[PDB]
Amino acid sequence: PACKYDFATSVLFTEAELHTRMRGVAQRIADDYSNCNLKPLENPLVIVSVLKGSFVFTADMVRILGDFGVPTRVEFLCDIRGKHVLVLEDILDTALTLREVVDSLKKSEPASIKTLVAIDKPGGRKIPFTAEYVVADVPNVFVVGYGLDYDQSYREVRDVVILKPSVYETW
Amino acid sequence: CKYDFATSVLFTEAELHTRMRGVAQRIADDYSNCNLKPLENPLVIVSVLKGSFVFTADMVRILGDFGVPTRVEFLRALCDIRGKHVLVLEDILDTALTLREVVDSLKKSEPASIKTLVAIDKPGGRKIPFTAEYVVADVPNVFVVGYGLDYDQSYREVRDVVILKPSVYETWGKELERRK
Ligand SMILES: Nc1nc2c(ncn2[C@H]2C[C@@H](COCCP(=O)(O)O)N(C(=O)CCP(=O)(O)O)C2)c(=O)[nH]1
Ligand SMILES: Nc1nc2c(ncn2[C@H]2C[C@@H](COCCP(=O)(O)O)N(C(=O)CCP(=O)(O)O)C2)c(=O)[nH]1
Ligand SMILES: [Mg+2]
Ligand SMILES: [Mg+2]
Repeated sequence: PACKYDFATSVLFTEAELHTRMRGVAQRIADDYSNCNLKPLENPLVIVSVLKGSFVFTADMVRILGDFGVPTRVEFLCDIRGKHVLVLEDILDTALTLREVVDSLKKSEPASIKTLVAIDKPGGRKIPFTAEYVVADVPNVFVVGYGLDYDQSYREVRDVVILKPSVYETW
Repeated sequence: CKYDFATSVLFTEAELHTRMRGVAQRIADDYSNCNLKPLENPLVIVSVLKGSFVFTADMVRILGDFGVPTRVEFLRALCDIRGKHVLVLEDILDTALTLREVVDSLKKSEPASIKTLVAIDKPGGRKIPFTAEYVVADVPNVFVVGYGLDYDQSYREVRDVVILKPSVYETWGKELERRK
C-alpha cells in the first residue's frame, strides 16, 4: 500500500507543494509585470486557459495571483489588443498546442504574451518550446491529478500522482 | 473591509468550503447506492457558465474527499450521458433561464438521473420556477463578485464572495459609455 491512493504507485507533488511552487511563480509574475500597472477593469492580466483539465490549475492560480496583487480576467480555449496575455496550461508535453495558441494570439496584437504551465514534461517535445513559467517538472511517467486525467477520470485528485500501470492496461 | 472595491465580505472562502463539505456529505449519501467509481461509472459533472470554473475546481476535489469520483464537462461561451448520473454545477442561479434549458436538454439524452448544485442561489431573481437540489448559499438581491463571479470580467479571482461598491460599477458603467 504505502501510497495513499490505491490507484497510484506514488505521489509526485502534493497540493501544498504545488501551491508553494505557485506562490514562488506568482511573486515572479508580480515583479515581472509591476511596470505594467495592472488594474481590475482598466487593465487586468488576460489569463488564457488552454485544455479542458486546466480549470483546476487556473482556478488556484488566479486566486494566488490575486493574493500577490496581480488582477486578472479569464478566457477558456477576442478583445486583447494592447493587453498583457498569460497563457495557462496544466501540462506542456509536445508543445504543439501551446505553439499554435501563442501564434494565433499574436495575430490579435496583445501588448505581450507569456506562458505558464503547471507540469512541464520536457521529454515530450516534438518542437522546441520553453514556457516562461513552470510550476513543476515531471519525468517520463504517466501522471494524473490536479486537473490531469486518465480517460476523463482522476482530474479531481488533489495531488499529482503516478498512475499505476495496472489501471490503464486493464482499461 | 480589506477589499477597496467592496462594501464588505459576505462569504469567506472558508465559509464557502465549509458549506461545500456539508453539501458533499449529502451527495455522497444520496448517491451511495449508485456504485460510483472512476472510469467505470463516475458522476458526470456538467459545469455551466464561465465563472463556474472556481466552484467546479473546488467542488470536484471536495467530492473526491468524500468518495464521490467525477468526470467533468463544460458549457460556457453532449457526450455519453445516457444511463449516467449527471450533476449540473453553476456558480450562480438567478433567473433560472439557463439551468432550465440545460437540464431539459440533458434530459433528452435520458441520463439515469440529473440534479443541480449551485454555489449562489438568488431566489428573488427567478423568471421561471426552479429549485436546485443542492445550494451552497442563498443570497438576497445584492450584487456580489468573487469566487468565480465577475463584474465586467474582473474580480473572479477574489477568494471571498463580496458585495461590490456601487461606486465601482456606476463609475465603470459611465466609463464604458465614454468609449461607445
Ligand atoms: N493526464 C496526463 N496526460 C499526458 C501525460 N503525458 C502526456 N500527456 C498527454 C495527453 C494529452 C492530452 O492531455 C490533456 C490533459 P488536460 O490538459 O485536459 O488535463 N496531452 C496534451 O495534449 C498536452 C498539450 P501539448 O504540449 O502536448 O500540445 C498531454 C501525463 O503524464 N498525464
Ligand atoms: N457577478 C454577479 N452576477 C449576478 C448577480 N445577480 C445576478 N447576476 C446575474 C448576472 C448574470 C451573468 O452572470 C454570469 C456570472 P458567471 O456565471 O460567469 O460567474 N447571471 C446569470 O446569467 C445567471 C444564470 P440565470 O439563472 O439568470 O439563467 C447572474 C450578482 O450578485 N453578481
Ligand atoms: Mg484535456
Ligand atoms: Mg459567465
